[PDB]
Amino acid sequence: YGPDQRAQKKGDIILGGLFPIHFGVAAKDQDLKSRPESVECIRYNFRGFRWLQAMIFAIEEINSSPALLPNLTLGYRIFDTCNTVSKALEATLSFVAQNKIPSTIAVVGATGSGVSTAVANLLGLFYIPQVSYASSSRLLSNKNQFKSFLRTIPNDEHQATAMADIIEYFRWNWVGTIAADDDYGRPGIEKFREEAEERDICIDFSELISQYSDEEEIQHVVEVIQNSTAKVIVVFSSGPDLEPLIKEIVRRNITGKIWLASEAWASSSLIAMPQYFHVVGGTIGFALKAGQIPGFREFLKKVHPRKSVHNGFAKEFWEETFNCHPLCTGDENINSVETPYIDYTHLRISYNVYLAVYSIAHALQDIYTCLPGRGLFTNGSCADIKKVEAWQVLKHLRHLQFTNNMGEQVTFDECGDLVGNYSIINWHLSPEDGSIVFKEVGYYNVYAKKGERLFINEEKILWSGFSREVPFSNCSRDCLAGTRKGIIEGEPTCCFECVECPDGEYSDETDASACNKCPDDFWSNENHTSC
Amino acid sequence: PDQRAQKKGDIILGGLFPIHFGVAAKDQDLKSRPESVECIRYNFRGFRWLQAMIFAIEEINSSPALLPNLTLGYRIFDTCNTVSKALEATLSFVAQNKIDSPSTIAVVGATGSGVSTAVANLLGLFYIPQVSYASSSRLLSNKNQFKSFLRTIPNDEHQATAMADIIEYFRWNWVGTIAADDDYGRPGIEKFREEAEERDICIDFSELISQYSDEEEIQHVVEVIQNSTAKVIVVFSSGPDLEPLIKEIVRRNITGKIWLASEAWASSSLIAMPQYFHVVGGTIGFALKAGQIPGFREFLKKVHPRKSVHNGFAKEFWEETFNCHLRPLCTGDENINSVETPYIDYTHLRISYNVYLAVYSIAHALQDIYTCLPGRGLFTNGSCADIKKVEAWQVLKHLRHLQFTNNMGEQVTFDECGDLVGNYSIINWHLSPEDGSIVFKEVGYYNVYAKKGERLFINEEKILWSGFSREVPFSNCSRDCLAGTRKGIIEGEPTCCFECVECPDGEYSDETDASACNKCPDDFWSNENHTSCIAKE
Ligand SMILES: N[C@@H](Cc1c[nH]c2ccccc12)C(=O)O
Ligand SMILES: N[C@@H](Cc1c[nH]c2ccccc12)C(=O)O
Ligand SMILES: *[C@@H]1O[C@H](CO)[C@@H](O)[C@H](O)[C@H]1NC(C)=O
Ligand SMILES: *[C@@H]1O[C@H](CO)[C@@H](O)[C@H](O)[C@H]1NC(C)=O
Ligand SMILES: *[C@@H]1O[C@H](CO)[C@@H](O)[C@H](O)[C@H]1NC(C)=O
Ligand SMILES: *[C@@H]1O[C@H](CO)[C@@H](O)[C@H](O)[C@H]1NC(C)=O
Ligand SMILES: *[C@@H]1O[C@H](CO)[C@@H](O)[C@H](O)[C@H]1NC(C)=O
Ligand SMILES: [Ca+2]
Ligand SMILES: [Ca+2]
Ligand SMILES: [Ca+2]
Ligand SMILES: [Ca+2]
Ligand SMILES: [Ca+2]
Ligand SMILES: [Ca+2]
Ligand SMILES: [Ca+2]
Ligand SMILES: [Ca+2]
Repeated sequence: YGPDQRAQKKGDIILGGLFPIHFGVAAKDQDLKSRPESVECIRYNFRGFRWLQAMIFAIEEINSSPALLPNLTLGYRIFDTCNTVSKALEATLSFVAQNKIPSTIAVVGATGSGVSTAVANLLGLFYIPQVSYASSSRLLSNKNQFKSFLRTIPNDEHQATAMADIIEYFRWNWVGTIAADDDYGRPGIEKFREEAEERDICIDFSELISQYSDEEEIQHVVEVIQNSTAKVIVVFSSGPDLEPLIKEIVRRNITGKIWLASEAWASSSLIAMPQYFHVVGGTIGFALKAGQIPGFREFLKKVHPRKSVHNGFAKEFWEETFNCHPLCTGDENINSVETPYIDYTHLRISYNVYLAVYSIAHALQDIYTCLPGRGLFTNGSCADIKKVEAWQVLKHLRHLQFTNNMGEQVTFDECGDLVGNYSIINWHLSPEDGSIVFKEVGYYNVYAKKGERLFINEEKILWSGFSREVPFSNCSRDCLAGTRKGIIEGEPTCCFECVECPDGEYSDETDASACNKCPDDFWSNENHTSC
Repeated sequence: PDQRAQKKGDIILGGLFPIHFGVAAKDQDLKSRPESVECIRYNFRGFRWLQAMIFAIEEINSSPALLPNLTLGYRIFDTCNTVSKALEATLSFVAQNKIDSPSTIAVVGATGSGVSTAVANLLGLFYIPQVSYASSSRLLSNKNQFKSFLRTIPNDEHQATAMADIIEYFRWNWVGTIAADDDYGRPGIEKFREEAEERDICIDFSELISQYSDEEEIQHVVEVIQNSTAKVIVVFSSGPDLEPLIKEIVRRNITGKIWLASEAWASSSLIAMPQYFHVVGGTIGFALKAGQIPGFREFLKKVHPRKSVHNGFAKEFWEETFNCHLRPLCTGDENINSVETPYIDYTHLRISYNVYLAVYSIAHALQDIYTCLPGRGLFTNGSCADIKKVEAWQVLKHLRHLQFTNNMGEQVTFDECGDLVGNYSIINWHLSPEDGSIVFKEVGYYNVYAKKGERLFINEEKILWSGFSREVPFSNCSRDCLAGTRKGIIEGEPTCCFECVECPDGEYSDETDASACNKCPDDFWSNENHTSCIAKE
């Protein structure tokens, strides 16, 4: 059978699903004293449950549309990954059960690049297409490695360049970098490192973090941050991988810092806590272009613990949202409790889930509506939808082109990626609410020419959550007239000494490389300003 | 899989080896149902490592000292240096366990860190211990991720520091970096990057490569190398991942470069080719601690396709050695000594020794299973493991707490991260005068047990730079500032890149590579060359 907690529904064609319904697994690192029992998943993820719902909603919406996959039913087998490779693989082994009892023709998921890579290695083997709604690592664009992998989220390459463009914009040359020690944080900071050095930005420190980092490991990173004159900190990490570090920085009230948030934690409920505002206030981050899902918000509200014969996560959702089953009536209202399930402004990753399901639906439709000699298969033959195999769906998904329910053109490139713009958000505090509000202060247009991609409105930004002045984050303060830039041995190029000009020489303008000799008739003034 | 090395036993040890260097590099049309991909370049060294697992298993079996009561059986598969082929095989090892959604109690392998990580994710799930003889990535030290992973090869962390120590030694400040775009090359160069920056070494370029890189992808890297003033190139890659790049550099006869070889390619048959010597000559690389396995070289010669019934790779080995079929045909009367392949053409057993050591680690862990009596145990209430009903997780707790004495009388133990420390030998790529083949001369050593700064030993006299010159090459961004001049900033370029600005009148510079010029005392004035001061002004 496979895992106990699941969202299952029978159909003619089955779509697998992988969602982080829980943030992690139990802190039980067994001594292996006895036979190891299955680990239990711990922190409930309401946002993750909302994404699971977007898959079901889309599946039901397709099932109701008679012209899309006519006289056919889309079924599903959705599992909880708990943001862990092991739990995800347990589930993936169930999807591939038949391949070496209904077949899984395609899989939606996973979230974390580390989890999606592990799933892709196993699915790729059986040519089952995988459509991830959130895994953005550049490593997943390698089609020699990931033969059946596609995604409805852009690759992080431009996001890391956008970081370096923002730094170049506000004219900062002294930054620090923090990355989650996974297939997401590591390639993201590496691309950023490359782009910052192109734009002559010096990186003072480059540290690694994880959700399972020691008190010792966290201490070292906090010390590195404190012992650094760099105020700009670039962070390529997820919420769970960053939470241990942020908790400690909040505890020590380290307030100077101006955080540059990667898309994974820029909208994380684990970091966007009002208690952390003294530390995380005025964070500049990335958000994906938001999409529209009409009727979805209504569908979310219809969730009932008893009703969901199909959704086995509906009981646990009810229990966590109402500190329930104390006991539940079942007649409880979901508008009353404030959880990220309904407490959202824009559907971004949820939209990517919706878009992922529709990509598979449209790929299956192209097989179905195929005309004798216009097929993608041998001699121009068409596949039989009644006898459809996963590899056939993959062939179609590879260079799929379809029109969005918003009327927009959706296409996957040669690396199975979607290209998308980014919205730039700033972490403000709502005066009335008291909660962290994500104000859209700019955008990053990836279609624009290099140097014309970034748009920022400085006026909408609240530095450190309060300040209205762009902070200083250069290694050394600029050399004034009468002085020249001097090298500091062991320190990088944008760390300089301001050496006073020698007698007979002058420094007319600010940040001079050397002083100019006065013409033979004249001599330097009292402080070498000019002669 | 069809092609395997199987033998029944009481306890089965899984095996993963790169019998082939890669798979048919082709985009599946997907016009037709995808068939099993074809593995392509035969790996004789890989086959010799597979043999070290069988030899060790047979040596344990014959010997009464170890498990006289039990027979060690095996199920060995070819990975073809690919995640997919390795996972196909791993799915077979876990076949019995998988039913919850013939037991394999432990697995030997794989080689590539990318392959071992994929295998580890699947094995770790079922707590089947995995002992890799060659996967050296630091990423595999993470015990939250890799619960059942252990290795008989050290972690690359000190190897990358050793690179930076060698560069610091020869006083070079301008280098380039090349890494295989995998879980091996990437963390190795990243650690090197940290260490080089701590020793004030500037990296001009940082490029990525792969065995499946485009003609365009390779061309970009060769252009980057050519357009760079850096002569020292640090390469963290395997032979297969580096071969496409080296082939092109040889084709363009780019000879200036001085290569710093990662342990994976420092002894690679694919790179250590005599037609590449103009390019790869005088390469400074790393080799692990060697080992001798008595009777192994005679065991290697005993291979026949009809006789070796258990080894299904013998047929293909035979065919690729004598260039025959089982285009001319093979005779069961062919002699092994006649054909010269890397199977017998080896000098030291290093990775082969790690395979031998990996099998013995599992053997000694199982041996500690019988010797157990209630009280001497680690389980339940001091409980022990029933060697007749042994489960893989039981072998794993024993392997974690494993301490045993080696074939060379050395203590073998695993870290809390399943690692084992080891020193490195530093080799140099020389040419045999008579033979014309690439000889690996041991020019130094790296002692990991020594204090920081005292770990490296090198004999410059034994090194032949570029394969010929005895002069340590220049590889700094800018030539040193002589007396009379001071160091000046270059706005775009890093700190290693400086201008040598002439001292002003009334000032001088006593020393080479000065930050600023010193003012002469009032009685004196600047020298003709600004190197000192002369009296009367
Ligand atoms: N992009 C991240 C994961 C991620 C992106 N956005 C998110 C929002 C919430 C949770 C996780 C994410 C990765 O591929 O690893
Ligand atoms: N250490 C490399 C593989 C490797 C080391 N030595 C080798 C010799 C031959 C072939 C491969 C190797 C890795 O972890 O990926
Ligand atoms: C439509 O579906 C029903 C139920 O699955 C089936 O009985 C009928 O034969 C199908 N029609 C076609 C055209 O296949
Ligand atoms: C910081 O450095 C950049 C580049 O050197 C420069 O343009 C900027 O003006 C400096 N910052 C200040 C404080 O002026
Ligand atoms: C944190 O520091 C800031 C500035 O020093 C200050 O405004 C704030 O009140 C401090 N927080 C606490 C815990 O008082
Ligand atoms: C990206 O933004 C630009 C301008 O803001 C727009 O022209 C483009 O349509 C947007 N992205 C997409 C999905 O095309
Ligand atoms: C090169 O490298 C360092 C500077 O970082 C220095 O010790 C050495 O003397 C330099 N000079 C030359 C010409 O090698
Ligand atoms: Ca329908
Ligand atoms: Ca997930
Ligand atoms: Ca620069
Ligand atoms: Ca979150
Ligand atoms: Ca330095
Ligand atoms: Ca025996
Ligand atoms: Ca291998
Ligand atoms: Ca090799």
